[PDB]
Amino acid sequence: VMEMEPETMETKSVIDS
Amino acid sequence: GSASCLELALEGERLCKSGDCRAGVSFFEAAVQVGTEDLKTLSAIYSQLGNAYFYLHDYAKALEYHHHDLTLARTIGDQLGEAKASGNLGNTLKVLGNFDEAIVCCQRHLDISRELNDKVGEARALYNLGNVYHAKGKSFPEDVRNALQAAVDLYEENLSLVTALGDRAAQGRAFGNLGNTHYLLGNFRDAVIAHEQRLLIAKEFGDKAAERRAYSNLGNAYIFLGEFETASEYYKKTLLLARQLKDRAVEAQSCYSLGNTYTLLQDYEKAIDYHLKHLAIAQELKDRIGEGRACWSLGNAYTALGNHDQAMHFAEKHLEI
Ligand SMILES: [Cl-]
Repeated sequence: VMEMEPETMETKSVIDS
Repeated sequence: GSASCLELALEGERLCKSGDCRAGVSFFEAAVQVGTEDLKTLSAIYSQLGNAYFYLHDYAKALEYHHHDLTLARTIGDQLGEAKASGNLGNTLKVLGNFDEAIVCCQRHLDISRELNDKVGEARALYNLGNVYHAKGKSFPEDVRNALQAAVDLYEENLSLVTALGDRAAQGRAFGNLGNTHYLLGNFRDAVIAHEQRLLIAKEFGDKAAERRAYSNLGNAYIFLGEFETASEYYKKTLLLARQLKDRAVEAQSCYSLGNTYTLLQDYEKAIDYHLKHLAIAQELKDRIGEGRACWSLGNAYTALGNHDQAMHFAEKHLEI
């Protein structure tokens, strides 16, 4: 069993600090 | 209905970050239902619906939402937004098994990131793209090796970039997946080197899951390196963390792996001990698959030392399953 690292996703927000 | 939309989306964002995507989704879907005249807000909403459903393992819906986001990002001429949606669509397509299109999309994320001189985005795109090529070679022969080698090059490129960026967690991700790609290609020494780096970084972050993974992966490589005692020792470590993490499924997994290793080391007493522990954990989890393989494993070990009847007991036991 190969243990993989997870994907990344790009995130957006409705607010920008 | 723009403020109400803004407000509803805020709840969804909070809940998804809160770790519960189910409720957040409903609040995002509510926000959509209310609507807004601001297309960049809708975009953000679509994007988050897509990530939540992706993490909720509904890939069909993740695909639709990211696709809407991508289209809207172009409509409004938001380049960073287009790159992001494109990467998200890419990753989703990979899970669904359209590799050709996943490549195109992740490449888009990469190409736009470069135009924007966005180094963080660029590196992330390289990793996602590496993942696609890796999955492509794994799912399947010259094309197979070619895809796996493409993944290696892409991980190497990511690592180079995230080293400059000082991003340790990105290094951790790329090292692990690089290691597993070397493993598939049959370069075991190189796999070991990569997973060793993955382990250092997991220990650095205090991440026990990642640490367990590295140990497992190292154990596997040493099996094919023909060094059995060393593999058993890394499995010993995974057993500890599995108990530590309170993960029984993994604990059982550790036991099984140790069982087979001691079988290769030709010590069948320890083999039986761990196969017994696997058998126990398997039933506990109501795993019929492992149960039979455990019965089979035990039958062999007892046969190895010529234990007679007890071998036959697990034989029948396995026969039933
Ligand atoms: Cl497309």
